[PDB]
Amino acid sequence: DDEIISLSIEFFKRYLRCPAAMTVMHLRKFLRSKMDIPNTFQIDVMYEEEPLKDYYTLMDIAYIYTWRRNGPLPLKYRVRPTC
Amino acid sequence: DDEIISLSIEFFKRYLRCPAAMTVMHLRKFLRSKMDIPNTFQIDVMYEEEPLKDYYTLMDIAYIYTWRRNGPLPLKYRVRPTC
Repeated sequence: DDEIISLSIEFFKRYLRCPAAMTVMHLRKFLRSKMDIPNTFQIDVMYEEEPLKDYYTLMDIAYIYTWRRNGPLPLKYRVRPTC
Repeated sequence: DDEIISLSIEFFKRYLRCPAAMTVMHLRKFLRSKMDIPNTFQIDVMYEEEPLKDYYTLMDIAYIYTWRRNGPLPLKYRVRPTC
């Protein structure tokens, strides 16, 4: 979609207006860069307590979690050591 | 003390033989370097669920938590965004 989605992102709060076509993979990469997070760690992007798959678009998230455009889509995130 | 303390460290498992005079501040710095953790984050070193003060020595920890030299001193650690 050619639509803009408003959302927030906090560590398991900054606000974002983004293209709804953007994916979890893109956000993780944005976080990776914003916070300077090394490859020594993994980033889970989550809606509530459940991580999201990397191919999910922000629409998919709104559709899956039946977000009613009441406020920004609340996303959370977290880092784990990788191996 | 001129004594060696055996311990483990895992994210909230690697093993360590260390001088008992070493501090939480030193461990945090070791972790910071080992995992390449940027100043964009803070590191809490913990015994169980409670963080430890940076001046604590590994003895202090053994004395405070009444470790009986049954196995290595189990330490945990965790990262939070700073600000």
